[PDB]
Amino acid sequence: GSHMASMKKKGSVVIVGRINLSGDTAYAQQTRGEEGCQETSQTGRDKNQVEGEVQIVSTATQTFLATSINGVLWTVYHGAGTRTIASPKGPVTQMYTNVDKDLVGWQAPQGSRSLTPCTCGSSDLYLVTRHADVIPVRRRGDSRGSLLSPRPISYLKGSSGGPLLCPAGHAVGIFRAAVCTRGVAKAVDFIPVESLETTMR
Ligand SMILES: CC(C)(C)[C@@H]1NC(=O)O[C@@H]2CCC[C@H]2OC/C=C/C(F)(F)c2nc3ccccc3nc2O[C@@H]2C[C@@H](C(=O)N[C@]3(C(=O)NS(=O)(=O)C4(C)CC4)C[C@H]3C(F)F)N(C2)C1=O
Ligand SMILES: [Cl-]
Ligand SMILES: [Zn+2]
Repeated sequence: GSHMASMKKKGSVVIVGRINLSGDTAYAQQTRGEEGCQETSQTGRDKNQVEGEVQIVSTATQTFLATSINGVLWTVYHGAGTRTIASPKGPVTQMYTNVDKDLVGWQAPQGSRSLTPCTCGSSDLYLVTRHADVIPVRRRGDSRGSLLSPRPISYLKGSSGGPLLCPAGHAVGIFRAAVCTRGVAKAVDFIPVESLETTMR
């Protein structure tokens, strides 16, 4: 048995900032503080203006990234679970949910700009972190990319759901996991944009 009247309800994912890539410089902006975030998570009502392609998102327990591609705001399942995302009209239910791919997706919020899938097949990739780092990545497989310079896994923590981009800024994939050997990250694993387009069809 269970006491249903006391049964808690998980809050919504909340947009708390963005990675600005419109100008010549990449920098992160915070659009909502902790206090406002928690109330927005429980209300599901977020009246703030949304801009850009790469959002910073947070639950009450985790913070990560979400990327807009082909009208869908994508993130990772292990960060968002099955949660709604806050919006001006209230909590918005997931349009896509695939745990096998560690992928979820919502309707892209009004005011967001979607990235266009990459069609160049370039090996030179670039990972956008939550700190607005643009890290070069050499593509090694369908869902793998090698870090030109190995880093502590710390620097990539909280960047799942962020994008791997082509040289033209086209979306190549969604950062999902890291190839870690005892604390260091040598490569990254990502959801290919073609796997996104497969899920959408
Ligand atoms: C050792 C390690 C590096 C921690 C781990 N490596 C690893 O497993 O590599 C193997 C070998 C090559 C690919 C991968 O195959 C297994 C697939 C794992 C997965 F990703 F598909 C995943 N599916 C889930 C589905 C349902 C429920 C939970 C799931 N949990 C998963 O993975 C978990 C989480 C994921 C993670 O940390 N992602 C990142 C991140 O920043 N998250 S986050 O924003 O801070 C946060 C937790 C708030 C949301 C980008 C990496 C950053 F830190 F660099 N993990 C563990 C790892 O990366
Ligand atoms: Cl996949
Ligand atoms: Zn490209």
